[PDB]
Amino acid sequence: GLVRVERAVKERLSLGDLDTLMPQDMINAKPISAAVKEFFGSSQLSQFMDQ
Amino acid sequence: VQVFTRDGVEKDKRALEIEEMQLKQAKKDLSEELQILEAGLFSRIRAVLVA
Amino acid sequence: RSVFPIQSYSGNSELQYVSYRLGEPVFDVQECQIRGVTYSAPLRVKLRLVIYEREAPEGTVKDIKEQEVYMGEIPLMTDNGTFVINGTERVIVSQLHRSPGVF
Amino acid sequence: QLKLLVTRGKEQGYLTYAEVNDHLPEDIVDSDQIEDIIQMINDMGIQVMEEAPDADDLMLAENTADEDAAEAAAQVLSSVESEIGRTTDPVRMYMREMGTVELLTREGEIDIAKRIEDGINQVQCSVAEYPEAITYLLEQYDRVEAEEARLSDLITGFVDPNAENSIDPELAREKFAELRAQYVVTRDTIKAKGRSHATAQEEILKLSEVFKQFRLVPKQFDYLVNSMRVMMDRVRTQERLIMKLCVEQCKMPKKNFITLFTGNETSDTWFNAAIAMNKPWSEKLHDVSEEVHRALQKLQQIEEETGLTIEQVKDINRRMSIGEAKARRAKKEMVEANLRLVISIAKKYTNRGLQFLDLIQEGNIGLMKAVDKFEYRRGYKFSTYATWWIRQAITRSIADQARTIRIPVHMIETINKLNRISRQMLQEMGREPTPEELAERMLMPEDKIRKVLKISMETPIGDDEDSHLGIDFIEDTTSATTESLRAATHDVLAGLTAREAKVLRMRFGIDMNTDYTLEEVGKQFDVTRERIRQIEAKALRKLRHPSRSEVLRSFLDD
Amino acid sequence: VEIYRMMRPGEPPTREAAESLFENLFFSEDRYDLSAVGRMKFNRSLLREEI
Repeated sequence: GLVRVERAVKERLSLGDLDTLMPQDMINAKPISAAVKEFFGSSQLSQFMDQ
Repeated sequence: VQVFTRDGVEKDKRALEIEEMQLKQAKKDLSEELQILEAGLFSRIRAVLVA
Repeated sequence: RSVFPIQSYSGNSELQYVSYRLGEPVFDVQECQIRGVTYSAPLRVKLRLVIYEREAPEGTVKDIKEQEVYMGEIPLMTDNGTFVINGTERVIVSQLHRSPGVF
Repeated sequence: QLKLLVTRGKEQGYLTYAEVNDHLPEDIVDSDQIEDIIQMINDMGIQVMEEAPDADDLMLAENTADEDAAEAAAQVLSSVESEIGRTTDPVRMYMREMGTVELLTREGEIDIAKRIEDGINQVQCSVAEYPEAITYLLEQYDRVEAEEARLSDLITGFVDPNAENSIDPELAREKFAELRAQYVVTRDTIKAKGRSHATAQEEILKLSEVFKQFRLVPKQFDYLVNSMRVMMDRVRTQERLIMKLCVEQCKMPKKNFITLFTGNETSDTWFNAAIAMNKPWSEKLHDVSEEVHRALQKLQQIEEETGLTIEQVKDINRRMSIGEAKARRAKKEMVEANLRLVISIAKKYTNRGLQFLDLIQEGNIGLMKAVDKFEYRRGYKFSTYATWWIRQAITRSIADQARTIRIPVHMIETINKLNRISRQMLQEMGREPTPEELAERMLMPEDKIRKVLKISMETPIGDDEDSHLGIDFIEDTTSATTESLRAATHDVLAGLTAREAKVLRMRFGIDMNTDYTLEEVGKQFDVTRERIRQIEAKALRKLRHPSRSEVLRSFLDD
Repeated sequence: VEIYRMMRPGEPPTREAAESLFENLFFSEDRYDLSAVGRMKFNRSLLREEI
């Protein structure tokens, strides 16, 4: 995931005068919430436990 | 029984009575816990004195 | 540690790293059924930036900046060895695979 | 694949026969096809093979073509396209299709723009020459000032002078006096001394000089060119028909029409000469000539409609299309010259957005409005033009296009302002999102933002929002239920107290087809006054007994 | 170049990408790993002595 989805960060890191910009300014936050919450809830091996 | 909403709407009457159903338990238990706690802690100070 | 520091291909910037973190929870297992939301907390990461002499030949470095940023979420686990996910104990089964390399 | 062979051959100005295997088209195998297709490889690239020259290089300089205008310079599309890999993607074929253009940028596409203008600004010189076109040009304005008191209509959306926009209202009005003066002489001095015989050609030329400033909106311009295309085909339909009648009626093929028509076009004079020829076909005309005069008299009835002669149509309407051949080669060639810049912008947005492909081809249509409005006459570059206009054509290609739903665009991309702002929320409140934080980040109340979000996501069943209550549906398709609530309220409010049973129907539309104030109601209540209105509300306190609606409530439900 | 064809039939074999297309099967930032565990199994199934 760290080598397939980071595109806007990996792109826009090339362009700014980073003496006056910061190690944060383009990091999206939506996807790695649900995609790691629900890696335990809808993943190929993460069924409802046999309670 | 539960009721939920977008948070700026503080919660509906059937949840606001259940607030006082859940609060009763902690309101009581913390009033026992504080006594259970100091009946240990001050009993250690009391033991150092009894020595 | 397999991707960062991203010292950029453009040769003018670098997105450095120090380590991960987990913190800042709000739900607990009771709310993770009664409400239902997955028992989880934010993945946050220590990141940095450094830039060099543009103009001189005796100091080698000129700027240094460092912080944390968000980079995702992580589910949480009990003493009982369980997890709570959409109202329910949804739980990962381990795999038995051909060992990586060659066969 | 092909491009390797043809490009290195043209760079070399020469290509040896066997170099078809040194720079091979990585495509095909057609070894015996070579011995004739070599022909159009040589009239624009000639070379052959022997042991060694010593002083013999010059051969190209007496034996080769001179402009690479449209021929094997572009029909080579088929011979580079021909091997698309049978199952593999549109994200491959475009790489073969751009086997045409490499990188004509930074001055080559500026020369395409120079060649647009020796198109358009030279078609102008023949608008100024075809005597009907310069008439319909002024008929554009003479259709509208003619009614004694006007300001807009066809006065607006016209005049439109790219005199590098350097005019005022009176210099704009002078466009109908200056050019009108050059016109009203030339319009008939084309018949003084002869069509272009001495000074008639100079008069045409000076009208064609002033009209160089009459460079116009692409559709006011193309209206005048379409007028010249249609007025050409008034003659070309008649030629196309009468040549067919030389076969069909006369048995006199292609060349023999041209042999007789094209030096006295105007009338049945040349057709009567076609009888006078004799030969069995011409001999047949002595008992069918009437049926040809019944058609050729409507080539004559075009000169009779205008004061033209076909002597003008022979050259002017071709001079038009010599300008069009530049203007619309260049307004094609300019799109071709930029087909790569469309990928590098569009492919950013194709990032799963809807598909990896389709936005590029919508950018290739945004590029049409860009090529039409390319104001290089400000100074700026087509790179910046694409970064604005073609980028937002690429954006809109899946913003509201190809969706389930579509709205005025401020109310589309505002939903995406909120998703853009959420990049703070998810790390500053920083555990889950909360609209309560978005309210400070937008300085606005949640519901006047929910104005959009209540309906613009995929639209609930809101029939015509709420206005469907008062629209076209007020016909018996709804009002039969009104004529049921009215019945039930008419029942109860006529069993109630002998006085009180009037009042408690007034103001808002309850019981009558005009639910009056005092005058016609007090005269049916008698004795006293505005108890006539107060008892519409009195019911709240001794009609308190909630059973008092036991026969009223069904009309939410029928 | 023939390996570029084996992933892109009917498309020009862009010289430098013909090398990347193959070498990035085994050396890309995104597209290859074994862990130390899989390098150990690789060396083990080849009877190496390189620890």
